[PDB]
Amino acid sequence: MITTGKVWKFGDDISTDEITPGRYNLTKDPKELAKIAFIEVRPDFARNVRPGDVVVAGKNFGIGSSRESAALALKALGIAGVIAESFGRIFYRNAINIGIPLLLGKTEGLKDGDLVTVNWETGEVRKGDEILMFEPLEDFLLEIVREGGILEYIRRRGDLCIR
Amino acid sequence: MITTGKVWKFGDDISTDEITPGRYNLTKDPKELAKIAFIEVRPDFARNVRPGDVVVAGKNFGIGSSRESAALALKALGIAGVIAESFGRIFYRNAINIGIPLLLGKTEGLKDGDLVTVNWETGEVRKGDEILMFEPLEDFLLEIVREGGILEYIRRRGDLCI
Repeated sequence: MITTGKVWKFGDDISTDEITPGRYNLTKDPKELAKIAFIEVRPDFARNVRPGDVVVAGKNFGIGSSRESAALALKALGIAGVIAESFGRIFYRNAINIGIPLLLGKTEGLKDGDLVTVNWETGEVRKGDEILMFEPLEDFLLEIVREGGILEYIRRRGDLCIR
Repeated sequence: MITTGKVWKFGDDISTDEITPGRYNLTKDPKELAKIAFIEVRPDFARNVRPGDVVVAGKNFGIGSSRESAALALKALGIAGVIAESFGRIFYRNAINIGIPLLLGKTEGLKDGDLVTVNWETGEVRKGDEILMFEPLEDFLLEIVREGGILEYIRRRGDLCI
């Protein structure tokens, strides 16, 4: 999976509460959630993000409460995936479950507004004439993302239909 | 004249009618045209294009109707320019007059979604660390484009005497 998009850059310790602050008390509605992703920390994000854009962050991206609405909001917006130095355990989980690709590594070389082409399988990020390498998700996880999330994964496989 | 953006690739014989359907020119608002650019052939283009992006096509880009709306729509969207193997004669003229730079050359090497930095004056297109060369508009034409089209060009360079 290779995508081309704009970098939306964030600092360290972005909490899931900052991803979906006000709307979010659970209204799973992907459409609605898309309207308030990063609504306070980055008011410009929600209305200007386009499919293929990438959320890039520093350390501990997605720490905090276990609200899956954060991952849902990003998915609803067509974000290509998330690149960070490290992720909050719960968010990482929710991103995979929802079907959002993730890359791990130093993000100091990526700035807000940068245009990049990301290969989510190899972790290769092309910026201008340079290439930044990140650790991609292992194959088992890419497979879950490829199917569109863990639920879709087991639905297609048939595990969901127990009887 | 250097821009960086994403390639939106199209094939051969793209008509101006495909760029802006004939049911949309009645407007003195280029922004309105921008909203319907390639609306029927590639619906996500108008909403997803960002200034600096480039339209790349095969041969005969811009044939068909002589209406300027096609070029107007692209410029309104902030499209950096058009790179094609060949252009419809009228579109070429309209592109210049409206104020959009053009590059001529083989485009098989550029794919939809490719990120490119384009030097519209030299024809140098940088894709990653790869360099593709195209034939640019000559300086006189680039000056008209650079100034914003033939009308703005004329306004700034006197000659306002018949």
